[PDB]
Amino acid sequence: LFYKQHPWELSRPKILVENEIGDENYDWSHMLQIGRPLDGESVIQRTMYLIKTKQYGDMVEAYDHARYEFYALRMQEETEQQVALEEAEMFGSLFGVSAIEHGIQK
Amino acid sequence: TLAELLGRSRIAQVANNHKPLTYTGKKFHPTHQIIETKPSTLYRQEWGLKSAIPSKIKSRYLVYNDLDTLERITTFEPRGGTQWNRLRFQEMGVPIVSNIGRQNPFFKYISRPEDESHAKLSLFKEMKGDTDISPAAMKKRLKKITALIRSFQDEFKEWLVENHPDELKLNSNKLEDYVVKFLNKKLETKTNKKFNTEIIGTGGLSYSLPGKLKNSPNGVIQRTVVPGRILNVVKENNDNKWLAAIGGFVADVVFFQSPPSSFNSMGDFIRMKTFLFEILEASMEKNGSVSMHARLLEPQ
Amino acid sequence: TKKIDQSLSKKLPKGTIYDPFDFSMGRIHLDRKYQANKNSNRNDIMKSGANPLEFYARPRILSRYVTSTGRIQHRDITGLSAKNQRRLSKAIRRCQAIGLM
Amino acid sequence: IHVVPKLPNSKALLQNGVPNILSSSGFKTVWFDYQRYLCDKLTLATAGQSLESYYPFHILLKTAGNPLQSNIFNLASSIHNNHLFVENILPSAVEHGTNSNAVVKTEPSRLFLSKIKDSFNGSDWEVVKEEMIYRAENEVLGQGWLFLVENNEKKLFILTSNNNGTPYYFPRNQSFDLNSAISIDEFATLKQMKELIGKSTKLNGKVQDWTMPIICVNLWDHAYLHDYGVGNRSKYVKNVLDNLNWSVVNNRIFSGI
Amino acid sequence: KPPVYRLPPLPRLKVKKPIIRQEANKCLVLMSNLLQCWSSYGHMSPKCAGLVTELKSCTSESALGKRNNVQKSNINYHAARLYDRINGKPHD
Amino acid sequence: STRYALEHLKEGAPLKGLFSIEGLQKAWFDRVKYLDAKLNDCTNEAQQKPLETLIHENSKSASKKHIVNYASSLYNLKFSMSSLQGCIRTPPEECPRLGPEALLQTPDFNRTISNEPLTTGNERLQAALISSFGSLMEFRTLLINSNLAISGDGFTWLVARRQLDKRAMRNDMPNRDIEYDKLFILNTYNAGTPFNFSTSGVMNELNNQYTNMEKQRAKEAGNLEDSEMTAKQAKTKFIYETQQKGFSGKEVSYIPLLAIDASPKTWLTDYGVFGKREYLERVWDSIEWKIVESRLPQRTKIQ
Repeated sequence: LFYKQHPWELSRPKILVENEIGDENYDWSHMLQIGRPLDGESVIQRTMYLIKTKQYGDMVEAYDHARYEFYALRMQEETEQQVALEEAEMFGSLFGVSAIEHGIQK
Repeated sequence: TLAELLGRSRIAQVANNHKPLTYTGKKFHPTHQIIETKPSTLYRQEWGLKSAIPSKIKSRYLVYNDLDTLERITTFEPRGGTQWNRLRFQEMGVPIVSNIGRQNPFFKYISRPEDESHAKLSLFKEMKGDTDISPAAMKKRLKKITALIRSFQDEFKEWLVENHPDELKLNSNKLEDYVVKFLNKKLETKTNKKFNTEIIGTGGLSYSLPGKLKNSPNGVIQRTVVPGRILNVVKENNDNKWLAAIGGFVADVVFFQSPPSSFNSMGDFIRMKTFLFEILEASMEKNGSVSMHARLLEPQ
Repeated sequence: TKKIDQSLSKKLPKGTIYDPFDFSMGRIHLDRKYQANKNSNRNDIMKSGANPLEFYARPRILSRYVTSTGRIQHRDITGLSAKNQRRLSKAIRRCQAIGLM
Repeated sequence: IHVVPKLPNSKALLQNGVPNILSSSGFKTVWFDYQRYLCDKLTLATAGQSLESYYPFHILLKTAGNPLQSNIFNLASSIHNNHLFVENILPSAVEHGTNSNAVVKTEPSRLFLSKIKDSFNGSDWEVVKEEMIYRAENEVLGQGWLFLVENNEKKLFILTSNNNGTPYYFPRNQSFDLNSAISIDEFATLKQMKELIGKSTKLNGKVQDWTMPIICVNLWDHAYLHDYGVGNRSKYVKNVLDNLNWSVVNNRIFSGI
Repeated sequence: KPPVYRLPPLPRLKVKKPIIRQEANKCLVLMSNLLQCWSSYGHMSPKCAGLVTELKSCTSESALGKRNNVQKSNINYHAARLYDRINGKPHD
Repeated sequence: STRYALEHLKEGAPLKGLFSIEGLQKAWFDRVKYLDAKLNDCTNEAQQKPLETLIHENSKSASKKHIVNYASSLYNLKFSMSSLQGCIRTPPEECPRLGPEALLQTPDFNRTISNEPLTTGNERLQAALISSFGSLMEFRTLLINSNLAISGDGFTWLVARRQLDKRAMRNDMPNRDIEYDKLFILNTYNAGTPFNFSTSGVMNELNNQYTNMEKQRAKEAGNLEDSEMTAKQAKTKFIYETQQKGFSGKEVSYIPLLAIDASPKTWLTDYGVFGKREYLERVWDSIEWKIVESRLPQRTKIQ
């Protein structure tokens, strides 16, 4: 469902190579976790925690609640990257080729 | 247990996909999850899949359908190019806006029944939204529902004679209204398509909120200039706009007044040259496509 | 010459995403190879669930599954199920006997 | 996961701070808190990507040329720079926790004082320190970094960066503040840099820079405010340059043995 | 639904006469155009000057021009190499 | 310097809910004293002309930058503290200091809202914010996130584009010229100003000097121009210009309405290394929307 609703989340590369499954100490009371990316799986695990703690009864309601938490985190990252680029150019950072330029050359 | 671990494994995280890896139709959004391997693992053909990827593959990105097959191969294509389309859209810094002025899908808004006044439009959409349904499974929506709705006859044979008896003795124009509301009121509790698979907003292409200005050493940027390519040397047939290829997206380019003379000169090789464009707006259609409108900025 | 054959140039639709490979000849050849009449199902009455035998008095619909001379097309070409091919052929033969096809 | 490196004699650092520069509270802000803040943000930015397996110095070099990875570059640059600053101001790099050593008299080496004279037209180390303090006060309006760097020509020179500017890669030194006005000479430097970056044939548009830092001073508010206060950053830079650990700074100069 | 047809076990997987594409000689096409140019505008007409100049350069040293006049198909090498892996045969 | 004083900022008293007594000293009092001294040590007209005059008079000159850097740093800091009144939230000095765990908390800025302009009577400001940003949850998110992204010193501004890009008789009618087309959010870094009329084109102007100087040295050398230096400089100049033009003309100015400070000086003393977002949350709950509505120009109803 998540990737049907958000097709472009597929375009974010995923690494299937595991590090150590036994080291994962995650507290799914919050979506962000140290050691793993923010992605669709973050939403699914958050939804399961909500239904497991019985905060929400219907899976749809827990899923929607997790989705909004995911949108908030995605918006804060989209701004941190835009602003970081803008701030660097304002202090004299120079870049050889942009993504748009790379595509034109190819 | 092993079963619990497997469900949370990184391979389990990738949703099942059997969509053609070689698709020649119209592509509007990514269809396969891009898999990435680090340089160290690539040196050892390790991708976190079932089997080693052939050493011929030098890319670090692939898309796959099946971990293994009856042909003893992995079904994969060594490409990861939809990520560059998304990152190029981000570089153009054009927020996606609703051409219908709808609420932002990424915000938990307090909505009301303003659009719920079409209860008969969407309550019947469940049986009438069957454009591509089987000739008999869709017919199972007629007897299966009839019994479910027919089980509420006693409830509606009492509520209607206790809340609107006049209509039952005068006219059914209002009775039909009480019927549409009754089923919906008794269906909101039910779970018919409780999960909606429609694309939500941008679908993840952009999480940028409109309003922010782009500061630059040369002042605030008022117009976004992006290199592009004109595909056709003659406007889209039946349309007053040409087509351009900007940043992995096909846009509709509107010219100031006239078309530059390089068009006639170049002809069908017009795509061989790069022009500068201005991205006016970017919209999202229900099919999941992006409607990008541009303007052929010409040196003046 | 400022002209190219349509078979040597690909027209990228509007609203679609593209890769640099979409401007190559490989894309042209790849699109020819994988060019199948898959959109027929949505326009193919006989692949919708209707009984082809109900069209025995409608030669116009039946004439879509015969060659220019009236030869019924093999199932390999029509793409119908065994039952629909069997029913469609019966409809056409009945239509021929009635004097309509 | 990127974790905060353990520092030598950490119990002393958490009790008496860094003598003559920072107090215990001041050092907790600059290192134990800010370094934790940076590493956690770096882990969140890079976890699940190939960059997670690379040290911060390699991350900044890999991402230096990518405009939309500037956020990752900034975090990696700050993390590397902060441990370069905390390392040359540290009482002792060796762990005299069980040896209870209280005699660390480190002085500039002869190779350092020979390169100073060669590169600064005979100026003494004391005079160069005054130039460093002056450069920091007039070139870094807000946050930034002060570096003494060595280039491919064996010449020591002074580089200042705004916010998180790497000393290794000149396209990202961030030495010019374009928010304010720039002279024609500064615009010429920027224009010449842009031309050099355009001569590279690589598809990543990257150039070769062999500059290496020798001394690092953190000019961020996380390092001086609590102990010196707004406006007293020149008193902070003076103390840092006077109490440097020269066992570390001398080792950063290539000798060739 | 598209009917898959599975072969029985075979002693070999081979193409009897592999189809190899053979590109046309640039000198022969240059000659074919010049000959046509003379057919319309006339023999030695000033309109075919460029054609004559190009043909001479193409044929100056070799009448058919220097060309990669070799091409072989490898389908049978790969077909024989991969057949046992991909034929879907049941285990022994 | 009473010239840089606010009636809600009193030495020895804390701005309840945002700054403590030690935090308001360092943030404002101890900071204005330094900036004032530096401005009085660069220009002798500091105590003569208004700050905004110095900013728009000594601009675009590399020899007067220090006069404009300190002048615009004290202007931004005053404009930032002016719209702050306080909140009913627990005093910052009585709350526990946020630790590393704060970095893992999910922001709830897309589900809930608080201290909206309309709730206090500023109805014309709420309508403008909804029109330009779509909603007040979108505005709050785009405003708190833009400031949180700033790494070092800077300001997040709520600006209003001036619909007077004609340049004819400009700045002659305090109402006909004070008309706002649309509101926007803008980030400035270090001593950057939110106006954009006194600093735009700067790079284009310097770029044209560099090309002319290089072209004149080339003439001395005796060179036949170049194949693509006339086509590259032209493109660089054509883009520099097209990216600074306005809807009608090329006079795009902005009217400061609000400013949130991102400098660690403001929030490091009371909230700690991990408490910038807590600071920005209490800042939103401490904005007096009356002052902002006052600054708001009259809408340009050309429509």
